[PDB]
Amino acid sequence: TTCCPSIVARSNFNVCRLPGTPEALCATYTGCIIIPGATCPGDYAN
Repeated sequence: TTCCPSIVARSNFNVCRLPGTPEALCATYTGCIIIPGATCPGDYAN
């Protein structure tokens, strides 16, 4: 599951993913994170 720290970060995440870039690369490039669970925390609420 991915979790993002803000709106901007999620929007940029989603653009990063359009060409098929691995989630892990899009995470370091945006500040979003990948977790094994399904419940994103309150500081990664977007």
